[PDB]
Amino acid sequence: YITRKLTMKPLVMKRVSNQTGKGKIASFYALVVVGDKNGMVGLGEGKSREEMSKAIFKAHWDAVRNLKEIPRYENRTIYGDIDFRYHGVKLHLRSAKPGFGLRVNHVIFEICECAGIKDLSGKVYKSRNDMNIAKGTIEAFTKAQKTLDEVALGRGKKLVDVRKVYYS
Amino acid sequence: EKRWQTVFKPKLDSVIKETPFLLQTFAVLEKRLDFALFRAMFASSVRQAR
Amino acid sequence: NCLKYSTKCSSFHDMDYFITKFRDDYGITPNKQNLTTVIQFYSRKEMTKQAWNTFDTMKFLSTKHFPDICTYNTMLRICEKERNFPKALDLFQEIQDHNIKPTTNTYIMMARVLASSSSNAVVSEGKSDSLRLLGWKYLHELEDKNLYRHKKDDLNLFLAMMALAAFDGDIELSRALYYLFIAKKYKTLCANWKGNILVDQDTIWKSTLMPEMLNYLMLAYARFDPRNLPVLSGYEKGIELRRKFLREFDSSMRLKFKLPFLPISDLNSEAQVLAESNAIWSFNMENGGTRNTLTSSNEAALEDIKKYRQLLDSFAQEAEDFNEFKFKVMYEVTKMQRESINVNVFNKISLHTYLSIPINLKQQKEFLRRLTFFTFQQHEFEAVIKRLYEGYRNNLIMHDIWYITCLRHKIMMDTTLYELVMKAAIEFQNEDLAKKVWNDRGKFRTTVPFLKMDQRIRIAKDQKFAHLMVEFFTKQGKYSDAIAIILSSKNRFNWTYSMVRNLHKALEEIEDRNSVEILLDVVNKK
Amino acid sequence: GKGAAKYGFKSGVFPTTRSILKSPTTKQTDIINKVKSPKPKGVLGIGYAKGV
Amino acid sequence: KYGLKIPRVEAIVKLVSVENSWNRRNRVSSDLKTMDETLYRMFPVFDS
Amino acid sequence: MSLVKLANTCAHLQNCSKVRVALTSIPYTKLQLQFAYNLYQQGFLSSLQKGSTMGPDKDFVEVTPDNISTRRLWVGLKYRDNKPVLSSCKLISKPNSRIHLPMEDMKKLCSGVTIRNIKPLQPGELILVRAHNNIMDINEAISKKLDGEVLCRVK
Amino acid sequence: ARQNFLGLVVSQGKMQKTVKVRVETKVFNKKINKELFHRRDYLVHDEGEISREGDLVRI
RNA sequence: UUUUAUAUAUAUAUAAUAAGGAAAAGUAUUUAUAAGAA
Repeated sequence: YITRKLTMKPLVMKRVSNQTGKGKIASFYALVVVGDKNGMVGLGEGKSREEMSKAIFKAHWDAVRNLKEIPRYENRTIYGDIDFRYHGVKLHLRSAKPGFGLRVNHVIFEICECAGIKDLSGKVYKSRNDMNIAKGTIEAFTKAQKTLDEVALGRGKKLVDVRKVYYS
Repeated sequence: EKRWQTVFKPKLDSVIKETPFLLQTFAVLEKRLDFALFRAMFASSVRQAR
Repeated sequence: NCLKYSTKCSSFHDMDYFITKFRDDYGITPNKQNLTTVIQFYSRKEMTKQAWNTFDTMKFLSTKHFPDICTYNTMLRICEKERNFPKALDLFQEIQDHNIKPTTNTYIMMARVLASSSSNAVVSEGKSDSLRLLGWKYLHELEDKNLYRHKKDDLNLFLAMMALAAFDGDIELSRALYYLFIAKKYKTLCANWKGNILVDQDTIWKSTLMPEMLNYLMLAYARFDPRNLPVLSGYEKGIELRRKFLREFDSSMRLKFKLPFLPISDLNSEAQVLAESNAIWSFNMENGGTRNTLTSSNEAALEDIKKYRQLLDSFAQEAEDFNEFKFKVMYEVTKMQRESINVNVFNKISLHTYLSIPINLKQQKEFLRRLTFFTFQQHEFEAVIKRLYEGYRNNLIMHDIWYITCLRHKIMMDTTLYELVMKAAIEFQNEDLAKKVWNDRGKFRTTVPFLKMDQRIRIAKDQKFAHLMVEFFTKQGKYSDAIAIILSSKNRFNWTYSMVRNLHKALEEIEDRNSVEILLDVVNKK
Repeated sequence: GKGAAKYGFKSGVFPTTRSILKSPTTKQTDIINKVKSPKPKGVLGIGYAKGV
Repeated sequence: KYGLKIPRVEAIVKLVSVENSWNRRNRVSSDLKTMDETLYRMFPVFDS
Repeated sequence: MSLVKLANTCAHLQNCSKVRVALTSIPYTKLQLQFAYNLYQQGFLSSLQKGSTMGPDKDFVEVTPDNISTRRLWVGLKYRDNKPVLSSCKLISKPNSRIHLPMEDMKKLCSGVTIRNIKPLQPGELILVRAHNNIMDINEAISKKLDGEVLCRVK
Repeated sequence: ARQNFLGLVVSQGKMQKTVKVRVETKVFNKKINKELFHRRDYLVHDEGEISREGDLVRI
């Protein structure tokens, strides 16, 4: 299941130094996202001294471990707007009409492509770090999103009642 | 290219499997006469239809 | 006590008199118990909104007035009646939150609410199997602890189980439960009957046959799908419960009184299902065999024809006017039906389920035989009585006498039964049946039972029939006539997209942009 | 182009259509009733008060 | 009746009208018939 | 009718939800009472009770100017599946900038357009509008063709 | 009809047969998105000198 | 809780007593759309 269905895309690939007394030691950080495009996604991180390949390797395993189900509306978009603050990134994301593109920041684009979020429009305010953007994106996707079924049951209402009325 | 940009329609049209909404990116061209000839197999190319 | 009896007689005026009397002359306002009784009143009159308002006030006024587990059970009953399972679940969570202690009735009522909610995909929101499962889980949680029991709760528990058995199409469990209930009721009554068993056999069987069990069993029959798998099959507690009940039923059959259940654990074919449906229906109509009405002979036919000839031709002259002669015939036929067969098991509801069995099972012949044998059209009866009126006042006559005689076997065709036969026509795609039924409905509009009803109910039922006709012409592929029916009555009926979704889909398949546009304009002009 | 959206997406102005009768006709009773109705004076008033 | 769309049906009627006229005048040529028969056999045939 | 008191109530409900308190209290004013009733009818609040500052009322008490100062409305909060039903509560119409919308702009807001920099209605959301001193759901306000002031947004 | 405003008298007696009336109107400020009031002082004719500071009047 | 009973000085302390149980089948148009990089 895991290899054939999950798709891996590197999001961050960089060199971070830890200057020790003898000299500058340089290691490789990699941040990746694995998603089946069908409502399951996860993020992974890896750190390797000798070659980035090992960093991406451990990142792939870590992403596989943290693979989690993601709420989705019609299997194409978020249930409602998500306004989320994560360690200095402000993500404002909006659900969209069918056929709407992924008109978002690129990091969010790969995350949505991996997780099967077809439709979204969003803006990133305050800091624009890709690392924090990705972490906050997944967190706001899973914590900050509530399914209409769950909302209705928590309110003890039928889906017909909670569903919005059509106006024109 | 600067003509295709003007011709390009940012708003598309759509009337269990998944609808491939964004394959309709170039559906606007399908109503041009030369494209209609090529799709009707009345020419071996769009340039030949032209 | 005043409100208790007023509820039991369903007298709204008496409620107003007693409450106003106490408030005006005595300074007495309803407490928690009286307000719970008022909620039960509102539930009796099917006034759900007022019941919820009263419940809110009980919470609002004071902690003494605050609802307890009894009022919560009543509110769960209201949820059952409205098939509102999210509110029932939320309420159960409230009883847990407010630290109120559940009772046996709370679990049984929750199980019944879930069973009723799981009837259709529409009312169940597409979680029907899950809801039946959750009702079973609530019954298990009941089985865990002693709680507080009530003399009636046991009966309800059986019904609750049967509900979960009936809506899932589990014939074998429904049969087992029906047999066990009837057997225990019969043995308990016979063991505790003051008189001799033989003479009072009629009363014993009338007490034994609870129409609710029959209706639930016939619902279990109607929802038969051979490819279905019971929800109770999967679980270990569920499979153990199923095994225990089926073993008990088997042993009881292996070991007086007899029931016509076929000698098989399960019915695997539609034909056997029809056979058992006819068997149990006939047994109930006969009061368990005490009344020998359904069995017939040409001797009995001729003698009864002679007797009703004498009776009716004598009564014809005596009546002052044709209206009074109709009143006498009505009284005679009505009392005759009750003496003939038990009133309770024979009614619109059980008949609706019984006729619904073949429709789901897809046999036309059995459905039409049952409809003809157990139903009569009102206008036909009135015409027959007019014919016999002119005949006596001033083989067809033998036919009319036999008709008035066989009315003991029949119930009038109400709007709901006509709509059921329309559903049968849709399912079987019989144009002749559809034409016959919308002729008979048009005639029935003239007869006095239809005009007795209120105008809004008449218009709602006519809108339902128009929608059924639209569905029939849609499935037959005659789209133009469906659009014609919609267009002709656009003003008289409020047409919603929920009604015309089938038509809109089937028009869009062929891309009739003109017809789609006109239909959508009719619906959405608003 | 944006402002035209306010007017049905119409670019360009016709001259304002003139009135054949510049003042209300006698048969048009309602305007006469409003004109000869009691004039309101108060918080929302149209004329000088009695003693003013 | 035939599981087709209305606009396709109308196009079929118009094209068969043109085909009728051409057949009446025999404007169709042997090369055209050969191309028609060739192209007809390159595509799956619709079933009613 | 203070938007200040209503804002204080909104923040109080938010805080009470975040620390997971079952029962709390709010001022006993008709604006607060109508607010609590509309939240309760929509399933956000478990129950409403009358009471004093000390707690809910044991027996029924008449409301008079003598006891009005200490009267309180005790609202019970719902927590389902380890989450708060009344997750968040906001005021759209601040005391500074008050938003009185006509019916057409309420329809636009319910239909997804942003009017007067108000983020439009969301699926699981509730918006309350006060018209002629009666609080009501925005959908009902549109249903009754009532012009009104949009007050708040509870999600 | 003739323009009519509701105002508050501010200065009276400094002039002959003339008063100053503070008039308040409502206007939508798009920039701050607020229905805010605007003030202006009208020189108004007082004949009969029946005006005093602090009177609510219609001009 | 409420109602009464005894006792004591309309009230107080004690004892007993509690009316809220209902069962039924069938009955789309969702809209406006804001991306960042070095």
